[PDB]
Amino acid sequence: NIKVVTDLTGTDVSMKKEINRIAIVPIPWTSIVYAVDGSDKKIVGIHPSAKKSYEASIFKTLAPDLENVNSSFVDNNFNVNFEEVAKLKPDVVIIWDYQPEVAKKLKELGIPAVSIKYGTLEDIQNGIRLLGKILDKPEQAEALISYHKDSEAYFKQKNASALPNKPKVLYLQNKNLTVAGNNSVNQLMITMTGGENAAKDTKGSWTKVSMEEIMTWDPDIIILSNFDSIRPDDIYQDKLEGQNWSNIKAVKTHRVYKAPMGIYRWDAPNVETPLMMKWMGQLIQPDTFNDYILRDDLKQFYNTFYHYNLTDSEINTILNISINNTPTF
Repeated sequence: NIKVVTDLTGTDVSMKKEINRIAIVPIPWTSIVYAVDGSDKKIVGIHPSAKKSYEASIFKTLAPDLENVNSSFVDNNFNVNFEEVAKLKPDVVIIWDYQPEVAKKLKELGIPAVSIKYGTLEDIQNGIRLLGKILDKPEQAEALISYHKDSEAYFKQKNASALPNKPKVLYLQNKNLTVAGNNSVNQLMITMTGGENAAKDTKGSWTKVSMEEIMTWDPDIIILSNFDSIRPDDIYQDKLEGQNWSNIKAVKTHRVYKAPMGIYRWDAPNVETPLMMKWMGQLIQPDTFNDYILRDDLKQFYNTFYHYNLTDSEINTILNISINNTPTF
């Protein structure tokens, strides 16, 4: 009746052999549990921000039943309501490595908890492997990990970061001049796909800068994040107070693009990150990344892992094809 799983902190956690009810504290991990199980059927608690994101994405179509899941058991500062979780009776709760006191209290309440980590693409893969053991879906978990590893190997072999004369790329978060800095995964993704980071010398993950700095950088390509409603026509038509984008190369050449969003936003590490890398590659170095069709790979991924066959309309929405005027996707 019992099994023991080792979590990402090296803690051995006892739980039922058959896990039927899972609660998830980390925001992106609701979509990741869904991906590993190929189903939302075992999910009984999610972060309220995970619910918010769910309502805004294709996730809502894939997993209509999550509409009625509990999202009250944890707040925005990741504080757990232990009374609520005890009522919910999950078989396991996914928590963060920095919450050992939560693990201990949950254990005292008879509720197993597994700790995961954040920051890297390896953390995603190790977390998936752990979920495979929890959910008894090791084949799907390893298929997802292999997919990520094969994608990583493909981009390492292409070695686009070694190319000369790379386009300068700015990852703009919002309407308030906040950009991806040199501690962000976004700058790593820009480098791996053969771009130069416009904000290379700006520290932090997301950092506010001046319009004057951006004018000086003069990026060739601008990617807009999904943290904010900002869209390309907001830049093209200078709708943003105190900002003049009109003389920037990316703006004059109409190379301002809204980042895609699948099951979760693609702006940080997630289960669909290899698809994001493929999108960026074809924007930044299309002559290098010319041996795949992103639309086909997206359809294949959704069919294989989610048993869902995307329509052309759904693909347009995910990849912002109309919004970005990128009809070749």
